[PDB]
Order: sequence, then structure tokens, then C-alpha cells
Amino acid sequence: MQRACEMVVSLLRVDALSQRCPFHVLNVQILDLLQREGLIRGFKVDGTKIDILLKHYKGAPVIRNIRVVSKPSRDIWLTPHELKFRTRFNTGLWIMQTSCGVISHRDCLRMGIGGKMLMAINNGY
Amino acid sequence: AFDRLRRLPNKALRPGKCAGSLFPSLPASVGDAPSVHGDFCVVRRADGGFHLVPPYPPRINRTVEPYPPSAGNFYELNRQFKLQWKNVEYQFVPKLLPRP
Amino acid sequence: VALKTRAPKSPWYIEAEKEFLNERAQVPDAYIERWHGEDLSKLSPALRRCLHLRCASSKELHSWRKLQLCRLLQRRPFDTGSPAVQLACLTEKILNVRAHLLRHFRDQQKKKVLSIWLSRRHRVMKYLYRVDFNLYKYVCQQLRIKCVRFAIPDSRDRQRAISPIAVDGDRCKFLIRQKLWKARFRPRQLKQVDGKVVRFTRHPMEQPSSAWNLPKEHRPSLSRAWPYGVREERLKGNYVIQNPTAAGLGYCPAPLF
Amino acid sequence: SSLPRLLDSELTAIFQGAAITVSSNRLFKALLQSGILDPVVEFQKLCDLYEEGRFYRTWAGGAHILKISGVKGLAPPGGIDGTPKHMSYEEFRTFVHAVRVWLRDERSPVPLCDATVRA
Amino acid sequence: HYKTWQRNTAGYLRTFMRNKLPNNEMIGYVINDKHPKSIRVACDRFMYVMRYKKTFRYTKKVWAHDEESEARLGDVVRIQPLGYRIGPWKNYVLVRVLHKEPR
RNA sequence: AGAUCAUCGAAUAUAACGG
RNA sequence: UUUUAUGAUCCCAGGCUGGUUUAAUAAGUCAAAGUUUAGCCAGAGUCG
RNA sequence: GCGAGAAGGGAAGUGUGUUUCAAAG
Repeated sequence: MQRACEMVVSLLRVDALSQRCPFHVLNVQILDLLQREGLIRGFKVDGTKIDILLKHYKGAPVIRNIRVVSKPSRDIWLTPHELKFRTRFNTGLWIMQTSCGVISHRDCLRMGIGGKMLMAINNGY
Repeated sequence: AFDRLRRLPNKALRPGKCAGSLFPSLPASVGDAPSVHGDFCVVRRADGGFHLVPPYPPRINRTVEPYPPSAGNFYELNRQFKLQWKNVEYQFVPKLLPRP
Repeated sequence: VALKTRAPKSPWYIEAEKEFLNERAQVPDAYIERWHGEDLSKLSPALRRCLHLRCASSKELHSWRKLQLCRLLQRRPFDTGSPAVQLACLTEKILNVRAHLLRHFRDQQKKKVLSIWLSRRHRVMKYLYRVDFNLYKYVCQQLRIKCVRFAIPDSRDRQRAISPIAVDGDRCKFLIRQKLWKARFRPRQLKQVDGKVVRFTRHPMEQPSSAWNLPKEHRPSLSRAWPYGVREERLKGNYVIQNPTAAGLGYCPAPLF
Repeated sequence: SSLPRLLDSELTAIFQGAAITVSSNRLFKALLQSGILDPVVEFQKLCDLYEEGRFYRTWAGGAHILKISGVKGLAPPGGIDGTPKHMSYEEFRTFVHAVRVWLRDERSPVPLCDATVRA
Repeated sequence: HYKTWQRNTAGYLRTFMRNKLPNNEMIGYVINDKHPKSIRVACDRFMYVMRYKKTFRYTKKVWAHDEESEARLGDVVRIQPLGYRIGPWKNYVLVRVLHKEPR
């Protein structure tokens, strides 16, 4: 779980093209969801470290703000009816860790199952 | 701290529950069912009947001193209730409340 | 007013201290650097004396002891990283430093190094206990080391916690335990035959009995100590002690040096 | 068959000899020495039946805890003195009667204590 | 005591489920097996804090009863409550043993 | 019948059982 | 033999809970760590 | 014959209360 929070520092760079990241089982699954939304150009497992590319548009990067909700020292859980109040009138991306794999916040409400808020992408206050 | 006078909480006559039982025939929860009668008892009346009656002294709490200071001027403190029948006497005056 | 001074040394403490050095100075009839007779045959008789252990230095003498002990617990030739070999190698290193501290007492820099090795060896036993239980008991008997099991977390009380210093209780009889001197267990002042009054900061080191934390035969009974009686195994006197290195109530572990 | 009758007078010597109230530790050892119960009954045999019979509760043996501790003794151990119940003459008589038959019915063709059984 | 709105949050519900077991059962490891037919089971519980939104752990040592005396020190077992009081310390009954420590 | 944070008064800690 | 910093021994004081509406893209779906007003449970015995 | 403390704050800290279940005198 500790290695998951170490990906925000590397992926949050302006003047860079590719950054390394420690190899982890959970980290690989997270990158898949981000690529679908069009946030990561691509990634490759280089053995002990994973090389992840950075996407840019008109100079500025596609990622501008990263918020870590879940931490190794504690665990944030929200009911299906409570996640909607938290996440409303926004374009942000919340990573939800449900029993049936990992999915975004939009899919969590559709199934109505209780997920787990891991991190936030392109989120304001 | 040895032989120190302690204090215990008060407890009145617990009313029995309507939904009681006589004898639990192999109960299948993790507890004991309540009783209807509870503390109270049924005795034969004078006129050939059945009525409730206050049982023998219900656990007279001797640990706590009397509240009203003016109790000795109208009542004799330090009383004893003995049970005798012809030349037979039983030792049951100690009214101790055991742990749950 | 009493003066704080060091306590006198007990008569038995001095006698045991000299005996320990005598054993470490013993030189058996053997050879260093694995100088088997095959190669030694090419040398002259005069020259061969120099290669004997009697003419060897401390470094060579100490290294020879490790090889003999390693072979006793050697799984395969040229293999020293196994926990069995490391357990014996560390034991010889601790004694080597302890003997040096007796002759040299102004070397305060090495005092901290000894603690590191003592703690390091303790962790080795914990790992070896969970991976192999039968082997953990066999190695203790050969080295005469107090076997201790790790099945429950150790308590925070010092009167019943573990003590890495007294691990080798069988080999060392003067580093088992001592008395408390913190607030109420302090020693009372006394007057020597000197026209002066002095006080000892530390209590005298008494000689403990041989039956320290050992099984004994119990008598069946029913009282406060045994609400449900005494087990059959306890009567025979064969139960296994979980923490044999416990100092017991009203006692403290011995110092590092 | 033809179980012998235990005379009251005989039990008086055993009860007073082991010595109003007395502890249960000295009575258990004295019972076997007299040999009134007659394999040889072991010390643990009497202890096991004492707990299985629920005699501590019946006799109110736990009432002495509140005298020392008070309110702290009401709660369970985890939510404490553990001395045995000091049986008196009256109390001891009952126990002797109960244990005398518990050994005879252990090998009788027709059980007396518990004859029934649930499937 | 928890308020009405505090009984519907996911944090409190999750903690409740972990603590809650069939027949009010508990999980713990034995730490003392000296007295005959007696074993002290150390159970671990959980609680929720509505201020900092963090859950801690606190040990709960209790006494149990064993018939065959199969359990030994340092062996995780299962306990079941009872609606009475037997002995001075005995307050639980054994069902089974999950793990067994070598000797 | 099971489970079910303790707080204030500045503070001052190891106590009770058997050889 | 048993408790003991996850507070054992031990001194003083405080009895636990509910109460509908309640503005702000803090638009609460139960008023969001802790605020109350008809109310629930509960509160020893004695004429010697 | 039946009803009547309907005016009770004196006791208690791991207690009083709350919550989850159960109860064919």
C-alpha cells in the first residue's frame, strides 16, 4: 500500500517525458484505469521499475492536481448513498477499490456497491 | 487498605416479564429466559384463595447506613429475622448478593 | 552524610573471573590454515614448529575454534550463511570480545559494539524457531545454551522480560541477575573499619543456586493458588518453561559489564 | 444392592477431626485417609465432581468477593479472589451423600442420576 | 454512545461487522494453560472514532474452559459465551482449535 | 443473554498470596 | 499462584438518552467529534 | 371488597444507560 502513494510524486512533473516507478502488483492495475480516461500516454514494466510516459497539451500537462485520500495508516470508506454527496458537480476522477476489482467512481454508483476511495485525479476542493 | 467498609448499589424488586417460562426445555439461544412471578410468590389466602404476598425479607442491604438521621427515634435498628419450627433453627440471616 | 562508592567484589566473583580466562588461553594440539600433513611433509622438522598452534597468534587461534564448531553444524561443505552455522559463529565472537574487555578496561569504544552482537544473535533465534523447531533444540544442547521459545509476545515488565545478556547462563555464572537499587531497593549505609561512613551504589553480587528457573515436584491441593487443582504433568515435574531466563519477582537482570 | 447407611455420629468424628466453619482443602485429604468411601479414589476425582456439581454457585461461594473488592468484583474477569467455598457441617453432609452415590451408579446396569439421553 | 447519524457511516458499519460473529463468538490466542482444564484466551477487538476517523485495537484477555485440554499455549482458538457463571474465573467454552503450535 | 474509548483536580507506584 | 503503562493498588466530585423546521450548487437522504424543553429505563430495608 | 410512593435525587465508575438478540408460568 505504501508503494501506491509513491506514484504521485513521479507522475506529477512538468519538465519531463518519462519517469520511473517501483514495481508493484497494485500499481499495475491503477495505470490501466488512468490510460482508459486518456491521462497516461503509456507505461512499460522495466523489471524492478516501471517506466511511465507523461502526456502534455499546449505545454501544460494533462494532470494538474493529485490528492491522496487513502493512506497506509487508515482506511476511508463511503456508502453508495454517501459517495454521491462527496462527488457532485465536478469532473474529477476518483479511484474506487471494490470487491470486484478496481473501477472508477462513476461505475461504483452504477453497481451500488460500497467501494473505497484511494486517490483523486483532476480534483479541486 | 484492608477490611474497608465498601458500598453497593441499591436494587428493588424486579418485576417479572409477561413473556416468561416455567422451565427451559433445552434452550437454544445463549441465555436464560425470564420469569413471570419473579421475586414475588403465590400463597393461599385466608378465605380460600390465591394472592400475592411480600416474601421473606428481600435482601435487606446492611452495607449502607440509614438515610434519615431521625430513624432511631421511631424504629429499632439492628433487627434480626430468625426462622424457627419447634426445636429446629436454620442459619439464613446472611443476605449476600452474589455476582452476576 | 554517606559517600557513594563502588561495592566490594565478592570472593566467588574473583575466583570465577580468573577461571574464565584460563579456558580461553588453552592451546590444543592441532593446525592452522588447514595445513594438513600433505603439504607439511614438504617442510623441514624445524620449520614445522612455527606452524603449530602453540606458535600461532590470537587471530589464528580464534579462527581455528570457529572451523571446528562450524563443521559440527555444517549442512554442506563451504556453507556458512545457514542459520545453524551463524548461531555458533556469533557465540564464539561474543566470548572473544568479553575476554578482551577483562584485560583491557579503558577501551570504552568497544562497549557499544558488544551490545550490537548480543542483540543480533537474539533475532537469529526468533527466525530459526519458526522455520525449524526440532533443529533449534538440538543446537542448544551441543552448545549448552539456554533454549527459549517464542510463542507469545514478551511483557513490558523488566522483572519477567527476556535478557540477551544472560543467554549463556550455563557457561557464565556471574551475569545472571542482580538486585534492584532504584527507589526503595537501595542499600542501607554502613561503616567500614576506617573511621568513615560510605554507601554502595550497587548491591553485592551474590552466588545464585543451581536450581534457577527449573522444574520441581508439586503437591496436589485446592486453595487460592490452585482453584482448579494441579495438573498431572506438574506433579511429575517435566513441564517445559517458556521463559527460563526470567529474573523473577524482586530481581533485575545483570549489567552489560 | 443393599447400600450401607451412613450414620450421622460417624461423620462427626471425620468433620471435627479435620479441623463454625472449616476450609475444603483439609477435608478432601482427610476423607480418603479414613477410607469411608470403601480402584483407589484419587484427589483429582473429588475435585472434578465438585465443579461439575455446581456447588460453588448453589452455596453462594462467590459472595465473599464483594466484601474485599466491592463494585469491581461484580464485573467478570476481563469485562479477583478465588478461594474455595468453606463448607459447614450441614453443607458437608449433603456433599458426602451426593458423592457416595455418584461412584456406585458409575457401574450399575440401571443409572439413577441421569438415565435419559438426547439424540 | 453513538448518535443516530453515526450508525449509518461506512466507518462504523465496517468496524461492527468485524467485531460481530455468530453466537457472539470471538477469536483469540491462549497465553496461560497452567491450571487444569483452564486456558486464558486473549481476544482482540476494534473500535471506531468519529473525531479523527481512525480505528485502533485493544486486547481483551478472558478465561475459557476446555474438556479434553487439547489447546496449548500460543494456539489460536474460538470461544463462545454462556448465560451463567461457573467457577471463580471460568466464563467461556471452547468449540474447536484452528492452529496448533508444535509441542 | 453478548458487546459497549472514560474525564477533571499539576504531580509524587509497584501491591496482595505460598516455601 | 494472580493483576500490572492496552493503567494493576488507590483519594474527592459528576446518573444515561430523544426531541420533527432550520436558508448557503457547507442546496444533506439522519444537521456530521461533543449544545435542549412535557418524555423512556431505573432509584434497599425497618412497629420486636 | 378494590386502588393508593402518582409530593422520592439518599446509594453506585466501569456502574447507571445505549445497541444487537432471545423469551408457549
